[PDB]
Amino acid sequence: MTIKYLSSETEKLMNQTVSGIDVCFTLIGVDDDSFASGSKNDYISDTPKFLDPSNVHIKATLKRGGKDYVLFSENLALLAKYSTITQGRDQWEEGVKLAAKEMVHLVYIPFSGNTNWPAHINLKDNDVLEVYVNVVRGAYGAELDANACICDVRTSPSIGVEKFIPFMTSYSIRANQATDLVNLGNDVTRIALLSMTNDVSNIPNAFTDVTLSSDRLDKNFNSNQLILEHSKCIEDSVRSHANEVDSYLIHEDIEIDSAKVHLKMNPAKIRENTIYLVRSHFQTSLEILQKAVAMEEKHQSADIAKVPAT
Amino acid sequence: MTIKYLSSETEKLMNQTVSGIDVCFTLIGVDDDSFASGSKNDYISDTPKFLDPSNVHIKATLKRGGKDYVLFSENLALLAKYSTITQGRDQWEEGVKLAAKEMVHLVYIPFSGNTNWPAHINLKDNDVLEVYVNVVRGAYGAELDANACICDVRTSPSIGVEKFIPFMTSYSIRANQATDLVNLGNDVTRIALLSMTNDVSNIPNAFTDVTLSSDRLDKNFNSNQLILEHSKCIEDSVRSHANEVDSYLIHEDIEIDSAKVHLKMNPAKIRENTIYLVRSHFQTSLEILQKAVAMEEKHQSADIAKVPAT
Amino acid sequence: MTIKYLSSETEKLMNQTVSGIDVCFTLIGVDDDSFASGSKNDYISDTPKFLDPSNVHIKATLKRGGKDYVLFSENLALLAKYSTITQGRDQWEEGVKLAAKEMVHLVYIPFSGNTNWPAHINLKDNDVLEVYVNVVRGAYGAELDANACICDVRTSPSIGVEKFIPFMTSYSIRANQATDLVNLGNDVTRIALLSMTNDVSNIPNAFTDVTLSSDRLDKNFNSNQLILEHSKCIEDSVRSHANEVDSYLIHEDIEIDSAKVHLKMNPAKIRENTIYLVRSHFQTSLEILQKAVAMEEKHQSADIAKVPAT
Amino acid sequence: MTIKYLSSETEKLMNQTVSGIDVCFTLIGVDDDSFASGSKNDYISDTPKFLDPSNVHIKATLKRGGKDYVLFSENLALLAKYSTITQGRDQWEEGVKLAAKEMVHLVYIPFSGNTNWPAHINLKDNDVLEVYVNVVRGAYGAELDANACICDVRTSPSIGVEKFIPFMTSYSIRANQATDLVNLGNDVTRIALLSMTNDVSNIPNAFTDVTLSSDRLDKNFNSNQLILEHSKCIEDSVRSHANEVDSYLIHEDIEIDSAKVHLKMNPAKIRENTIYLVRSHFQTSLEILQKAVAMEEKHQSADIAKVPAT
Repeated sequence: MTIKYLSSETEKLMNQTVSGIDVCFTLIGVDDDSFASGSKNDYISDTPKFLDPSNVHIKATLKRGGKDYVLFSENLALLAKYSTITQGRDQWEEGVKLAAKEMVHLVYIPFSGNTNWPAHINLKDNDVLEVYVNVVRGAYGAELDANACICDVRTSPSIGVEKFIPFMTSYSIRANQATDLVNLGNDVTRIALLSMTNDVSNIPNAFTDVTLSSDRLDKNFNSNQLILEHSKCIEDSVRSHANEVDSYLIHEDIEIDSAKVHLKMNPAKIRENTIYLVRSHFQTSLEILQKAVAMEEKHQSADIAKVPAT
Repeated sequence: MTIKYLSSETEKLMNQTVSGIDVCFTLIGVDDDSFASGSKNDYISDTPKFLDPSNVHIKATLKRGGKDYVLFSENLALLAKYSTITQGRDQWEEGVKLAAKEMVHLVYIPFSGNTNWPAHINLKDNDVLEVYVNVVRGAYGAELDANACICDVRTSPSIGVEKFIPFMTSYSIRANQATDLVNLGNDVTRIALLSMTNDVSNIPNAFTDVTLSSDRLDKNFNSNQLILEHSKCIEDSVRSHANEVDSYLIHEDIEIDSAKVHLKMNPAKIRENTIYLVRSHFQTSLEILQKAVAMEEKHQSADIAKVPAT
Repeated sequence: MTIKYLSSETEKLMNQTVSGIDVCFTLIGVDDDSFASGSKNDYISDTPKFLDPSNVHIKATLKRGGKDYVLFSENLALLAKYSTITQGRDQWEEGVKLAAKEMVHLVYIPFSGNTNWPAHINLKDNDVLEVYVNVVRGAYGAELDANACICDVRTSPSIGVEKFIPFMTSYSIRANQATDLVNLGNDVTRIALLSMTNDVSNIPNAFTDVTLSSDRLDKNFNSNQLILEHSKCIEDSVRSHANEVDSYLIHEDIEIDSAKVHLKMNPAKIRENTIYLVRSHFQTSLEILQKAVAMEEKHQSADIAKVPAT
Repeated sequence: MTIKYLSSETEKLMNQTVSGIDVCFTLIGVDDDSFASGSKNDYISDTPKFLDPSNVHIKATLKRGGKDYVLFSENLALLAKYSTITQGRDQWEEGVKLAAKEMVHLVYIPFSGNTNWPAHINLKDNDVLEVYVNVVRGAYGAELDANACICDVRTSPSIGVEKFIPFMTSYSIRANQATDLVNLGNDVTRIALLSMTNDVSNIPNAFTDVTLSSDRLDKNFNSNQLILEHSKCIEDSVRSHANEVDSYLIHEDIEIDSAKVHLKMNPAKIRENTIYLVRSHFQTSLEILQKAVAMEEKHQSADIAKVPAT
């Protein structure tokens, strides 16, 4: 699809094995000095010279069996940081040149979030997947133009062995909080601590305790131990693939959780710049498990039937 | 009744067919220049000069069959905005002159909240409607004196063909919350989005995506589409009858609902000047349906038997 | 029909389904500076320039089944205020221009008076609805010519499923009464308090208690509670649509009534310049109900018959 | 959805309960001094500054049992006036500001046209609603840009108890016609007389004889009686909620009729800047009634099913 600036458009999917949503951009400069440098993404204000990804609110929803289910609580900057916590930083935050006045920005946003462990939403005769995208004022700023173009859903191969329905949501802690116990959902599977600024040289100065409590695990975190704990999913020699005031916690089916964030001080930012909490839970059911068994048996019988001999 | 400043008062109704609560006022100014302007109601602070209804805490309840049913969760400003989103706006926002130092303020708060479609609480020999009104510190201010008088509950005709018991409550979304998947009640029938602020001219600036998901309907709401939807219930040519950041969603028997409200940012106010989500649900039962059918048969047998000829 | 000044005219209607009476005017001024301002309709005295509708005596009567029934106790100003207590005030009280000398006036006077809930007089082979209208001395005053043209009775669709015979009458309280218990008829259904003067700016100064009692309901009215109770019919933010010393009490078939009007003081005006209690009752019976049910079944049988397929 | 300039887009709905079509707009001014003044809608020419909504075509069609049913004869200015003869007029004719260069325009167009009493098109396993919208040359003009947007069709609650498929059509009387007999359809239920100009101070001058002849009624209309007649659906004190050269006739199941419009002279405008006769008839059948009765018994059975106790 393509959406104008100051515009909204839906999207419907009837029979697909859908996983992951592309977001492409296409920025058009006014003069050559508007792209003499790289298009560093503004978030708040005070350098509104380029893209501002906060002002797109992608909602996904599933109509399934006469009911509704909600995905993607509507912030493209949150989905950009959460997808590119182990990706990005060249093809999204600083973009790819193509011409003298053309530069793009690209993210793959999977439904589970994890690039190496995806979900695959199946579809049938009466269910439908609906993707609703808004573009509002202040999405491109000064040096960009109102002839930008965006992109749409990507599909996936028939890995529709789907167990579940991957939910994804935020918490958005306030300005000068000192301690906040953030109770989270049932089956949470992944927890991430995202920040969208680096006001000074790359020193965190934000966290001083993090307590993840469950039935399956306790994990207590010093600020230095967070800097280590972000560096388990990256096997590059560099410790981070995003802005170095963040942290990250991948798991496998936590059954209950409370994430206590024990902040430092006023360098926890103000005016919604500050650190957001993003969790990616799911729901599942017996009939989806039975359709998973039926789909695996149909593909298995097809593969056994389609091999002759020799 | 009349209730003094810094005082309590309760109320019991034993045999009525009751619908709605009057709230009157009587402001006695210290000097004429206190009424040189109108008596426009302050809400937060910084001009404690006229009536503030954020301090009056009406709590109603129904003692019925030895159980209890709590009504009207305690804010006169909440009930005044929710009732008079389509009514009022002059005899509550401004006042009605009576003398140089006398001006009143008047609202009718029906139990369903809809003045065009009310409910009618029937009573019997044992059940009792217990209404309770407080007036607490800091509700009149600097220009006014401590000799005001407020009012009481109004009745209704024998339209006690009643099907249900209408409850009414709020949610009061957070300070700088950007997204909230608000779960709502079972059978909700009326949903309103209230707001009590204008920092700038009459531009919404707060709502940017509203999703009303239910069993019998799904409606997605763009920020312009809210301004349309509020203009359906008012057949006047003006687009609103309240402070113009509100919106209003009247319905009929929603089976279950998740209303996902997605705000923009920090222009959603903090410190209780923020957006209030108000719903008016109900309970019902088979024996209350039997009382409705039997009462209609009593009235219809009366109107047949009481008409002679010519 | 049309009636000259200092004249009279009768009217008969034999086979219609009739609901209400139109009254129009056509004022032709003497000079343009007479209508330099709008024709503010004078009532009392002392500025006898423009139209005075106090001097038109519309009497309706229903010759039905060999019997007579008297309707509309003869004041066009009373029927204008009582009908257009929520209507009018621009096409009646202020007029609509057509030329430099031509300005018209308009009211619609339904039989029940409630424009959204009317009554529809049916007719048969022998009965006849008669309308007798006088126009007497002093109907136009100084700045108007003697050549106005008025209107006649309107009709209605066959929604003559008629349940009753709607009557309407007035009281005309005395000069400086302080307390008047006005006992009323059997089945009254609508009560209003009109007033035809405003001595000062819009301050009521006329009412300190109104007591209404029945078998069916029971209401007590403080001076402020009258201003609230008037505002349950008008969805506009402004509290009233007339001289702002009025009030209005609409119901559903009050079974018996006494209305104790308890006035403030001497500003209850003298010499018919005063507060008029106006009610709109009816009389019904069994054979009228039998005509109603048989008419509903014939219309329903026709509507079922005339819808073939597809 | 959105539709670009010189563009066209359809829309298919398969299983809903659909009623009413939103139309939103978004106007982007070149400089701030364009929207320094209000975006008043042009109609013909010679100041094509803002939105000219006589060019947008909206056609609705209903595929049902392999057949076709055509709705909405392709004119936005027709549907805007016929919707906003008692609604709108501020969020459509005057616009609502969102920014210094951004103003919107809103109408709700229900399928009956009466916002207070709509029909509700149901849908099942084979039928489909197809809304086809065109936007053509010369719709925005001088003081705007080529980057505007629209909105989509709204849904409805399950009031799909539908008795009838509503049709809607216009007549478009000539440039200097003065006498016309317009034979209407079978069952018409709503008749309106629109006018889309104001040449001088808003003296009506347009109609002088409207003769409505039907089965259930036979009404005549002088030009004064029309200005009365439009003031029966409004209960504001102002006599009209449109541009005051119109008139209006809402009804209930006129069995067959012909309306005879008799214009005066020269003030019957030319170039189709003139009076349009618009009616909103319907077609229905026995099997649609059978699905209506079966649907009402379904929802009644569910409402008695889910009422537990107490």
